[PDB]
Amino acid sequence: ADSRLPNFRALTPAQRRDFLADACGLSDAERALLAAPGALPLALADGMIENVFGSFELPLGVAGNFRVNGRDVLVPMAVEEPSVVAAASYMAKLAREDGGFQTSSTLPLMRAQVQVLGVTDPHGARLAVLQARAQIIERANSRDKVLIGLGGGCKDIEVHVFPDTPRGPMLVVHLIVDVRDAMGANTVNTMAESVAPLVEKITGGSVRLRILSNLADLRLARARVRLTPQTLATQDRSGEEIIEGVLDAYTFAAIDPYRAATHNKGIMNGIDPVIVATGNDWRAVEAGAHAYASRSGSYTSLTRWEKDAGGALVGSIELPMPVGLVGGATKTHPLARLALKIMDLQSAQQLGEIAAAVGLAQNLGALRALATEG
Amino acid sequence: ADSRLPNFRALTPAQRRDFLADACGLSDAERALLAAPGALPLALADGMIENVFGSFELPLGVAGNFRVNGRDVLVPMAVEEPSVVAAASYMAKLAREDGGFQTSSTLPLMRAQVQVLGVTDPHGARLAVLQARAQIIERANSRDKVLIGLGGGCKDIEVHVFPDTPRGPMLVVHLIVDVRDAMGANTVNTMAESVAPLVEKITGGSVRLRILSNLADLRLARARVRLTPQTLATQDRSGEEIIEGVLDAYTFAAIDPYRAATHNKGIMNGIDPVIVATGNDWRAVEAGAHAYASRSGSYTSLTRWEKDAGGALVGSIELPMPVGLVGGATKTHPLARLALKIMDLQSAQQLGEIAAAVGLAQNLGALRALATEG
Ligand SMILES: OC[C@H]1O[C@@](CO)(O[C@H]2O[C@H](CO)[C@@H](O)[C@H](O)[C@H]2O)[C@@H](O)[C@@H]1O
Ligand SMILES: OC[C@H]1O[C@@](CO)(O[C@H]2O[C@H](CO)[C@@H](O)[C@H](O)[C@H]2O)[C@@H](O)[C@@H]1O
Ligand SMILES: OC[C@H]1O[C@@](CO)(O[C@H]2O[C@H](CO)[C@@H](O)[C@H](O)[C@H]2O)[C@@H](O)[C@@H]1O
Ligand SMILES: OC[C@H]1O[C@@](CO)(O[C@H]2O[C@H](CO)[C@@H](O)[C@H](O)[C@H]2O)[C@@H](O)[C@@H]1O
Ligand SMILES: C[C@@](O)(CCO)CC(=O)[O-]
Ligand SMILES: C[C@@](O)(CCO)CC(=O)[O-]
Repeated sequence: ADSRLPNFRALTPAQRRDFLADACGLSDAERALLAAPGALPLALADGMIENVFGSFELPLGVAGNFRVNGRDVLVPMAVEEPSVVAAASYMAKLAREDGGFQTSSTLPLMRAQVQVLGVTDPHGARLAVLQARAQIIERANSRDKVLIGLGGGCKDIEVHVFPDTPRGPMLVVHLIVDVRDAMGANTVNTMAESVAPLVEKITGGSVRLRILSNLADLRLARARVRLTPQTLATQDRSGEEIIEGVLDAYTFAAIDPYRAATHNKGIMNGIDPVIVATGNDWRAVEAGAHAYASRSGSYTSLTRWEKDAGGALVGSIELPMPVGLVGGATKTHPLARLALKIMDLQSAQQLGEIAAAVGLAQNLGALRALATEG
Repeated sequence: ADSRLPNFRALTPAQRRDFLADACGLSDAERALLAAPGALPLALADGMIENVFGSFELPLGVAGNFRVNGRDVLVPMAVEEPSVVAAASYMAKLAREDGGFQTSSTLPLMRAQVQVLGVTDPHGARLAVLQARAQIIERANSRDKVLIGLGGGCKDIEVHVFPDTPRGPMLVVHLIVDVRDAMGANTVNTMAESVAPLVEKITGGSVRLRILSNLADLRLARARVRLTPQTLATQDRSGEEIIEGVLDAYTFAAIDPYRAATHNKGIMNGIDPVIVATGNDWRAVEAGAHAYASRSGSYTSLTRWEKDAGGALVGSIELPMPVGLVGGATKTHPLARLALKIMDLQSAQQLGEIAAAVGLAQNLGALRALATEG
C-alpha cells in the first residue's frame, strides 16, 4: 500500500480515477462504476429512504499521504467545501516524517438505554437489577447467535437513577453491547426490547424508551501525531514559531466555546466526509463527537496540542466513533462498498481510527494555516 | 403552494419527480436535470474540492405536508437513512391541524473573532477598543459596499478578556456582522483581517486568529408546533396518553446527556438533509447546534416539549442556523439551486426557519414512535 498521490493537482479527474484504480487494484467493473455518474441507480436509492425522486451528488475526492499504525491508506472524502481535501493531504504528508499517525481504540461497545418509570424505590431497584445482571445479559444475548459467535454481544450492564424529575423517578438500565463491525443501532435496540419484560418484572416498573445512546463514550477512537520543528519549518517561518502559533490557537479553543465550536467544526470537516463516503450515518458521528466535547461541563476542544520535552508538536484526539462496515447504506451503496475497498478496511475499529487521524490532521491544517496567516 | 403528496408511497421515483415538477412549476430543463444522473458533472465538482476523482450520490427524497408561517413548502432531503423522510412528512401532516409550524428568526448576525496576544492590560485595552467601536465598525465595512447597500455589514462589536491562560492573556474582539443571505464565513473572515491592524494599534498587541465563530448564537432560528389530543389520537391510543409519553421522553433527554445526544441526533436527521440538499455546509450547522445544546453547562435537549393549559402538546426549538442562499456549493451545484426553487426561498432566514421546523417535526416523530412502541 502506497498513499502518495504524485502530481494529483495537475491530473484530471479521469487521470486521478485511473491512478487510484491502479494503486488499489480496483476491478474493471469498479473503475467503470466511478467513470460514469449514477453508481446508485434510483431503484436502489428508492429502497433506502422514503419519497425518493432523485439523487444528490457530493464531489468525491481522495486525501493522500495518510499512514496509520505503519500502513499507508488512501482516504475517500465526500464533501462540498474547498481547501478541506488539500489540507488533510498536506498535514498527512508532514505526519509521515515521524512515521505517520498512531491510533488505538476501545472495544466496539454501544449503549442501549432502557428507561423505567413508576418505580418509587429506584435506588433499591437498581441493586435488584445489578444482582440479576447475568440473567439480563443472557436474555439480551438469546436471539443473536451469529453476533455472539463472532465474540460480540451484551457484555455488561449499568444502572443510572434519576430520583427527582418533573415526570417522576426514572431508572435507566444501560446494556453495554459489543457490536463487532456494525454501527450497532438496530442490534442494541433489539436487545433493549428483548430485556424489557425482565426489567419490568425485577423492578415492578414500566419500560418506556428502549433505544441506543449516541453518546457512544465506550466506543472511542484515538489518534496521535508528532511533528518536529524541522518538519514544520517553511521558507518564511521556523518550525519553532509555527509550533508556538499552533499552541496559541489550541489554548484559545480550550478556554473559549466560541472558538472551540469552530475548532471542532474543522475536525468534522475531516471526519464527516469519510463517514459519508463509506455509507455511514454522519449525524450519529457528529452527535457523539460534540456531546463528548461537553463532558467536562464546558464545550471545549476535542483535540489536545502540546509540546513534548524535546520541543516537538504533539497532537492527540479521543472521541466516540460509532461506524460500521456492514449494514445500512454501507452494504447497499455500490460506491460505499468501493470506498471500503479503497481503504482496505479490516474492521470497523480500524475505520474509526483512520477517521480520527483524518480529523486530527484536518484540525492541524486549520490551526497551522490560521496561525501563519500574515 | 401545496405541499401535500397524495399516494407518494405507491408512486415510482419517476412519477414523484413528475408530480414535484408540476407542483413547483419546474422547467423542462430542471425536470431533465432530475431524470438522469450526473446533475453535477465532474468538471464542476473538480472546481469545488481538491483531488476529485468522482462523485458520491445520496438518495434525494421530499418531505411533504410542511406549512410554515401559513405557507406550504416542499422540503428536499438528501440522506441515506430509512424512516427519516416518512417521519418528517407524517409529523408535518399532524402539525397542519393547528395551522402548521410558526417560526421566527433573529437578524442574520455572524461573529468574527479577532484574537489579540501580548496585551498585559487586557481589561483596560478592552475599554480602549470599545471606545473606538465606531472606527472599528467603519473599517470593517469599508471594503464591502455591496453588502452594506443591501443593509448588511458590521453592526456592533464585543470584547472578551481571558486574563490568565497557559499562553498568557488573550483579548478577543468579536465583530458582529449582518451577512444578509450568505452563510457568512468568507465575509466575516475578510472583515476580521481588515480590522486587525487597527486593533493592534489600539491595544499594542499582536493579532493571531482572525476567524468566524461557528457558535452562531446571534443567528438563531425558532420553530413552534402545537398538537391537540384529538390530532394525536390513534386507533390504539388516546392523544392524551401519547402526549404524556412524549413528555416522559422529553424530560429524559433534558436530564440525561446519554439520552440528549440521541434526542438531538434525531433533530439533525431532519435538519442536515435539507442543509445538504441546498448546498450548505452541514458541519457548520452541526457544530452550532450541538455547541448551543451545551450552553447551560450540561449537554441537553435543543427542543422543549410541554403541555399548554388546555392540554395540547407544544414543541419548541431555538438553535443557531448559519445557512445561505448564495455562495459556496449553493451557487455551483445545479441541484442545490433546484432545491432552493422547490422550496421557493425568499431569504436565508426563511431557509433556517424551515430547517428548524423540519428538525422539530423529526424530533416529534422519534419521541412519538419511541413512546408508543409496545
Ligand atoms: O515506539 C517507540 C518508542 O519511541 C517513543 C519515544 O521514546 O515514541 C517515538 O516513536 C513512536 C513510534 O513511531 C512515535 O509515535 C513517537 O512520536 C516517537 O516519539 C516512545 O513513545 C515509544 O515507546
Ligand atoms: O483488533 C482489535 C485488537 O487488535 C489489536 C492488536 O494490536 O489492534 C489491532 O487492530 C487495531 C484496530 O485497527 C489497531 O489499533 C492495532 O494497531 C492492530 O494491531 C488490539 O489493539 C485490539 O485489542
Ligand atoms: O395568533 C392567534 C392567537 O391565538 C393563540 C392562542 O390564544 O395561538 C393560537 O393560534 C396560533 C396561530 O395559528 C397557533 O400557533 C397556536 O398554536 C394557537 O394556540 C395566541 O398565541 C395567538 O396570539
Ligand atoms: O425578513 C425579516 C423581517 O421580516 C419579518 C416581517 O414579519 O418576517 C418575515 O420574514 C421572516 C423570515 O422568514 C418570517 O419569520 C416572517 O414570518 C416574515 O413575515 C420580520 O419578522 C423580520 O424582521
Ligand atoms: C478553518 C475552519 O474554520 C474550517 C473551515 O470550514 C476551522 C477552524 O477555524 O479551525
Ligand atoms: C430515533 C433516533 O434514534 C434517530 C434514528 O436515527 C432519534 C431518537 O432516539 O430520538
